Amino acid sequence: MLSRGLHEQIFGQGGEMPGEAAVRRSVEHLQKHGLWGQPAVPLPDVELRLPPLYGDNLDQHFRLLAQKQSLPYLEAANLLLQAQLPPKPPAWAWAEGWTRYGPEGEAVPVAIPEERALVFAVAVCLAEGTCPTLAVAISPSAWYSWCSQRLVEERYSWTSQLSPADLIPLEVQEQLVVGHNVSFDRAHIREQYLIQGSRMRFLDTMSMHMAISGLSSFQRSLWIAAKAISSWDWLDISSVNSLAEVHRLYVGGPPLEKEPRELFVKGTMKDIRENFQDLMQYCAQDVWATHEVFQQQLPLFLERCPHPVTLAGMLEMGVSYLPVNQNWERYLAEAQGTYEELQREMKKSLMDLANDACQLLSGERYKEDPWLWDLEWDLQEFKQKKAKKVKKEPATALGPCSEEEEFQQDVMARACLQKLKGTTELLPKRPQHLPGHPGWYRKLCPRLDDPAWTPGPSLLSLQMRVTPKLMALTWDGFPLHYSERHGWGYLNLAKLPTGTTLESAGVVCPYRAIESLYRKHCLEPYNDVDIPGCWFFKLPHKDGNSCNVGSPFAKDFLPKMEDGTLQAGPGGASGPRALEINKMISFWRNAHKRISSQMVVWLPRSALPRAVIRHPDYDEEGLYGAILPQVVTAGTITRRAVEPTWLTASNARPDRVGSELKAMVQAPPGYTLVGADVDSQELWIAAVLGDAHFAGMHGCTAFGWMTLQGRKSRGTDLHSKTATTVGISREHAKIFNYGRIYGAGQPFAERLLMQFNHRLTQQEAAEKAQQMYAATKGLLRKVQRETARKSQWKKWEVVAERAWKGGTESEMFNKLESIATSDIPRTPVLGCCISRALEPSAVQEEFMTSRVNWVVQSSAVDYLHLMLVAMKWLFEEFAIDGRFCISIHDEVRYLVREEDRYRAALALQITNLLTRCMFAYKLGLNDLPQSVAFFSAVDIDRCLRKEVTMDCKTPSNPTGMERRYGIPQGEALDIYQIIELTK
Amino acid sequence: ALLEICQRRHFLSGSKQQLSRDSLLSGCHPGFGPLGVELRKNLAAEWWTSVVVFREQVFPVDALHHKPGGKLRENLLHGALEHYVNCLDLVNKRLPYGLAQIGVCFHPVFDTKSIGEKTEASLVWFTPPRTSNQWLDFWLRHRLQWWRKFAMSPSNFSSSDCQDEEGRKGNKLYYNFPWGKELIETLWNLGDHELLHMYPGNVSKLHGRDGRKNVVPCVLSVNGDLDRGMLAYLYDSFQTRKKNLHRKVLKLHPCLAPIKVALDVGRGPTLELRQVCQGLFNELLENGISVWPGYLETMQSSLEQLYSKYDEMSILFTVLVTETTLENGLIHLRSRDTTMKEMMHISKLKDFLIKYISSAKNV
Amino acid sequence: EALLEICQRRHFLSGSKQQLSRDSLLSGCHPGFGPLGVELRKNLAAEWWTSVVVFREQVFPVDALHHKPGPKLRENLLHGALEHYVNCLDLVNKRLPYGLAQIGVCFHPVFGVKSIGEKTEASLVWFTPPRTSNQWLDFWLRHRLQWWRKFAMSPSNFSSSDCQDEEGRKGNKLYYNFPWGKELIETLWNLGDHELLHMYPGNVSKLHGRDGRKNVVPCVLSVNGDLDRGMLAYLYDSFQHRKVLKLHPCLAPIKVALDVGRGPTLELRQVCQGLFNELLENGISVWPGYLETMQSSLEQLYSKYDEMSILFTVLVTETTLENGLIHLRSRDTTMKEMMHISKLKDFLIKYISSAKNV
DNA sequence: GCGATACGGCACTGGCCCTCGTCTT
DNA sequence: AAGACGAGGGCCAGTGCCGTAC
Ligand SMILES: Nc1ccn([C@H]2C[C@H](O)[C@@H](COP(=O)(O)OP(=O)(O)OP(=O)(O)O)O2)c(=O)n1
Ligand SMILES: [Mg+2]
Ligand SMILES: [Mg+2]
Repeated sequence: MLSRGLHEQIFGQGGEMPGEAAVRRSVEHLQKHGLWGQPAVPLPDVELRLPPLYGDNLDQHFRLLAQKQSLPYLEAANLLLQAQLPPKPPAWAWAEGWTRYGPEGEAVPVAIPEERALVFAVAVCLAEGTCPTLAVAISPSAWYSWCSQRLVEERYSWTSQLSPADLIPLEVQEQLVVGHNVSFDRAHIREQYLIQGSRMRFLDTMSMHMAISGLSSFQRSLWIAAKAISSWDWLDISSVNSLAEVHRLYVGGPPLEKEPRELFVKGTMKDIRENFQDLMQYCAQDVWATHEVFQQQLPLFLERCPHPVTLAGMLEMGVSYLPVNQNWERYLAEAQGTYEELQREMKKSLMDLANDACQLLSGERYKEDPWLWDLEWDLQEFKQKKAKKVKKEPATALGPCSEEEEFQQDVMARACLQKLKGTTELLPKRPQHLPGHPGWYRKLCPRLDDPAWTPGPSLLSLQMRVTPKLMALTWDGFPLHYSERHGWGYLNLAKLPTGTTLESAGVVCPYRAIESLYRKHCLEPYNDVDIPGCWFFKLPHKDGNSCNVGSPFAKDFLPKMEDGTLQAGPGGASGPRALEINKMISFWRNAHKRISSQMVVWLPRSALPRAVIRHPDYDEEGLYGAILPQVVTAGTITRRAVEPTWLTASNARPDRVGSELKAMVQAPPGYTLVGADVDSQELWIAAVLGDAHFAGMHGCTAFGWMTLQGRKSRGTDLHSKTATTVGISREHAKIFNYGRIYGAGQPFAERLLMQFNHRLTQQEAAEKAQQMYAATKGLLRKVQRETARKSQWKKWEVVAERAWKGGTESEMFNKLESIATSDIPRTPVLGCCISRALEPSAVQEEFMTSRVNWVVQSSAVDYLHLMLVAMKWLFEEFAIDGRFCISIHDEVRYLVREEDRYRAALALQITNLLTRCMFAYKLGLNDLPQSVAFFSAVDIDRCLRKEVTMDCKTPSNPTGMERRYGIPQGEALDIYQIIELTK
Repeated sequence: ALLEICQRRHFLSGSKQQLSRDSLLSGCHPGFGPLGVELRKNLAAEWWTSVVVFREQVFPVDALHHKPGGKLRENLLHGALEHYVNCLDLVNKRLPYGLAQIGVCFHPVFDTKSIGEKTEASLVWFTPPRTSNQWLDFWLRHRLQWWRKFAMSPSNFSSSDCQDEEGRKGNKLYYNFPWGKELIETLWNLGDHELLHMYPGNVSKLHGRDGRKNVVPCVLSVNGDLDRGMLAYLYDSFQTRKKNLHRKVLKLHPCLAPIKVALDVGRGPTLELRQVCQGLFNELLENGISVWPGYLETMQSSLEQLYSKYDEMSILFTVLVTETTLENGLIHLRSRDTTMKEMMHISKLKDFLIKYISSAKNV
Repeated sequence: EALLEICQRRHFLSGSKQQLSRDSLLSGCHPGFGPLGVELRKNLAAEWWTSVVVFREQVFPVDALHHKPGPKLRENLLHGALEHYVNCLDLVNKRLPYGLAQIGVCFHPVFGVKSIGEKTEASLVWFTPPRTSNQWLDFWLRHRLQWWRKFAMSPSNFSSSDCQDEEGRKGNKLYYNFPWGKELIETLWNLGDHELLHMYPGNVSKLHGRDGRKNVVPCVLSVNGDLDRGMLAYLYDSFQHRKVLKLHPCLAPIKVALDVGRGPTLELRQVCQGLFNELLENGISVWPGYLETMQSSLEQLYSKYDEMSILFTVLVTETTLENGLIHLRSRDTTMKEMMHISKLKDFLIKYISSAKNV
């Protein structure tokens, strides 16, 4: 009720828009495809009084919302644009706080630069960071320079107080702060860490550059290489995200000089004061260049991104807020402890193996070792120069008692010892590494004159290249090896020749111990090359490899390590345990710097909600604080968020060490976070782009009908329907599908599905070939399919027809290619044109995949922005405290309070409904299916995580530590209306 | 189960043949050799460092071996419990606070009528009821961490979570001997029962300031058998397939290793400026590093003999003084972990040893 | 006197009200020991083991059982050392005279009913040829006397007496003047092989060690010192309106203590924790009085730290959070000094190392 | 014709450059 | 006695492979 999926809506009375011919085509298509076995399972319709609409459509609704949200900031931006500039001061004031430079650059001591808008770039001495040290900010009126409290030499104690720069004005509109990577500067703002607030938003020239004239990483690689027929035309129309480069692009003036000494990151606080004036000058140059860049970008961005939803969305997407406490510090300590322990064990075992294998140097018995014969095995004993002389060999030159009368003979032997000691020093010069030990052992040791010297062979690894060959047995074979690739593995007769000969002089090789090892292995070039395992003699060549890259070292083959082949020796379960240890510390190894240095400011009891103090939590002399994620508003592509740490934050896995990082963001007492993850966005996006193209309805496609048919709760989604084939649930099937939409390469899908399902390649190939039915078919000498009914002809001039390309049957890649063909905007809907570097006008373009992905992911990001502005609209309109946003692409979580959580979740549901209805309206019809209108899962709890139930590794007991639980949602939240008076 | 000969030959234990696993696990052994009591000495010292010194609120306690009112003490927990009030006074009633003591305890054993003694290191941790379990898990992880280091294969040391007959939580620590796991340390949470029974009159002298309020202390307790632990490290030090070549050597941690370095005389014979060995000797012992003297000898044999002799004594390094070193000043050095000849300078050798041990204490 | 009371309030001895007398202290009966006394005994025993490890050629440490092997508690620390003689013979390779040192808690009956007292004694059993036993006994006499003399505030307080009998041909006993009465502190006897020939007959062919191509059953030197009586000795040796115990720097249990002066601030505790860790990193016992909680007075605090024999007291004011300067205060001179916090470790270490002389 | 957008890590390496050594004038 | 070629080690950026998220 009706039309195979719709709800009670007041978003337009008319309407059909029947398209009887089109729906006959669609029905016939879906019959021959064929799907005509409807389950007839109507989802429970919801009857609630919707929030007031402003008319006429929801388009003007979101437009007026986005405009009324971004109007003051646009005004401030315009104030920055028409700003007439007063020149830089002749000298910078060496005074704490802000210094205003107005007429002739006079120094006027100010606490807070009262301005509507300003550019900003903070400085911070990395030597003892991360506390601000300098800052410069220009305004449409005059100049400003902020100096930190680091003007007096003291023995400071840094617990990250409210020492960051003060920028906001007190009440008892309003603000806009622009800057290159403005999030970093925002992180150094005093009033941004407060639980409440804030009016001040931020605009990023880097993100804006990315929106206007951005380029992919693959482009960045060959862009900087400038130092594929028409692939170099966009080279001068775009640039990298660097400030100097983006200024050279948008301003095109003289090249701005950068600090040659890198004093802020390389030097101490001492050499900063010595060059204070110069550093201040450089900072001023930075804020000036950024000012210019902004001035030239704002109208360009306004042109390229005309819809205000993108603007306001980018405004709210830049003020993220992560509340934390002492549990953060405890987390750091415990995680680093566990990491150091596991690393200690691993390095202990490996250095043990490296110690007990060092003994077979005497005498020349290392050649017999089938693993250790490539390396050095050097024996050095240098050196000395003659000074003593002459002409005599220096190489050869039971009594019971109780005497003590020679009391001071000990000081005689002591004096002789010292006098002997002091004479040898001028014989050697510089202390070299231990020459007695072999070279492989030398390299595997820390230098003697190193401040971080540890005894024995350190620097063992995991993932080094010496140590795995040092101990491991190799796939039913003798040796491992490396050259262009390590020991081959994972990611009509064929024959090859053999050859053995002797010349010299080259390292001896042994091929018997290998065969004998194989004998011992089976005691329990050809043949045995395809499925079994063996090693030849010399060559070296492929002779039976599947992967085209190699893998040093086998670090994710636990199922191939815990099934016999392959194993290690000596010995036992040491191998799989070592792999386990590696897998445990894999995350924290490549992240610990980003989380340990992840700064955080603590707000004292003087500046926190007293209503939270009233709440029965303090907690026991506990410290409350927060950290702003420091997120670049728009990083390619499409204008997605970019953040070094939190966007690549691992999930709740009981295997990884720091896997609790996601769930360490704990809400303050009285507060709780409510969020949701769109399920699913890009899939339904491609679906809609298909059905809306084919006809009017949403279920008029072979692919688009299955997307809006499944429910995750006690049911089966499309991903889940592909995962139960079988099939692997569920993220893997997601990778397979989303990989299929953007290029289901036969070998890619092959080794992928084969990697995930773990079976034999033939049956797998059958499965792929069956699943390859979706992209089929497609289009002098050519592919045997054209617009003509048959390809065969004689002297038939048809160069005018070879201009159409389109797949057939199930999928709708034709529409994505249709958006990928237009030489102009290519923006659906909304609605923002990207990259002067990918716009096919004056581009070859050969960047197709990136642009299909651009289209769908753009729809995803505009979905994100729509969600942001929608959530913001009914959060200020109604009494829902806590408007702070924390978004991760698909997912988005707000920091609400315990008494306004269900209404906030209701706001999330309304938001999702309105956004889906927007995507439906931009293509028609305004009508939308049932199992896609509302969210299925709304997370509501203290710390943010994935599933409502959460286990972890390091703390071992989650609720053991001061925690709570989560709640699935749901249908029970659809009883609390947006009005304050509920329950 | 054949390293015992290495323990007899090189006295880390008694030369008596009757040293069964039962006689070693009961404490009815005739005693430990000098190298053994030295190993246990460094072990107990390493305990005292990583339990008492670095952690504040922990003070040494001296419990007697008997009672004023014949059988001796079974555990040195109660003797430390008797010292609760004064130690409360020296901490200004600031709990959590602990009392630590390493003393030999006497256990009655019916051999299937005798009594066996064994050195035990005990810490009694007086902690508020609000945070009892937290401190229990704390000490669990930390003790287990302390025992899982110094080991060549930390996998052998395990922990077992167990409850009492009434319901009191507790944790045991095991070491995986070649014949199975064996108890080496125990951690229990005593719900202020014994303290209540010891002071029935005025319980006001038991109240400890938890913070904003004075509460009755819950008595955490950790007791570690250092004899079974010394034997555990003794077994762990010794080596196991397709190595193709084997040498008898036990790999003890450089921190707890009985004899650190071994000084000898090479080439040999050389008279009579050999008094420099005395210099290096006193210089070495002055820095607190163990040095075995290879002066008066009957061998006069293959170097492999005394090299293996030192490897059986877990000696870290073998410093060799020869007449060429008497000329220039560069003595020989053979490491234990990696049997390899290496040249070095004298004071450089001293500082190398000090830095070696000190860094071995670290990561 | 007024010394036994400042050992109760400063936790050198255990809490007692009737068994606090000098007679009950000299007796093994206790009221055990306080943390300060325990650390003092540990340092004393450490210096004891250090003053015999420098002794050439080689003396092996051992441990003896407490109860009876045949079913009782030990009185002396001789038998257990005599049981490990034949074994250590292998380790000394029968080459020369050699000794066995050990520190243990031996017992003795103290006299209603009669009880049992404990004492921690340090013994050294030196096996030496009969012809060179007396000379070595005199050697150990001098070395032990000097050992007591080094940490002594007065060498005249320690004395050495000579004696002999039909069972022991020559012996020496080290006394200590209190001066409420000279008391036994250490015994140095020259027992024959009769003690050893009683537990190994026969065939006594194992007992005789090589002595310059000569086989000879060794005479047994019995060193037996008391570390408890020695502890009390140095306690009475350190007692000097002032009431300050000037124990030896290398002997003092707690050698430094640091508090705060400025009103209770977290930063002060941070700095103090820093100095705490730094000093403990180099093996320097530091008393934490910065906890604190009130920091009432300075004079009574100094009195407390002087009754605990603390070498130096450190004060971390608010100026330290600017210039790094810290308020040092000596004990032997009571000079209120000021020095940078960075140069404190080196100063204390150099000061302790400067007390290393004989 | 095609995984896509990021984000970082460590292991290894050829190259610039100072330092010490050593042969050469 | 001064000057020039040569060998060893630190600091640097570049590259290959692995690791996480959506
Ligand atoms: N390997 C991946 C993972 C994700 N995405 C894109 C496609 C998505 O639509 C978007 C969001 O990622 P999700 O993991 O949320 O994908 P789903 O929305 O389909 O999963 P769910 O239904 O659980 O929300 O990111 C992608 O392109 N490639
Ligand atoms: Mg999703
Ligand atoms: Mg997602």
